[PDB]
Amino acid sequence: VKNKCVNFNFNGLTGTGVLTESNKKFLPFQQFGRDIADTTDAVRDPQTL
Amino acid sequence: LIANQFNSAIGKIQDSLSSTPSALGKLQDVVNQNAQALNTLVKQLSSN
Repeated sequence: VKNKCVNFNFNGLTGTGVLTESNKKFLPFQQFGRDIADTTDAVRDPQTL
Repeated sequence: LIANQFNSAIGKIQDSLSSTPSALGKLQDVVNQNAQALNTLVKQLSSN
């Protein structure tokens, strides 16, 4: 479920927010994405890449 | 004579500010300092 204020649990990553279709060009060997404050901001769905 | 000197002086202020880039540093640094300090605060979230 996307574009809704939800709780997500991605492989033990717990957090709260909206999930959105990205334009991030992840190279395939990468999984996660951190910010300046080291908060997760971009994540790869483990079922659909 | 005084009118001509005044007008020439005003024009020299105009192009002197327009040519020199480093005039307004007394303002700019203030913003920079606050910006720098605030930026430091954000990266204090990343230390354990």
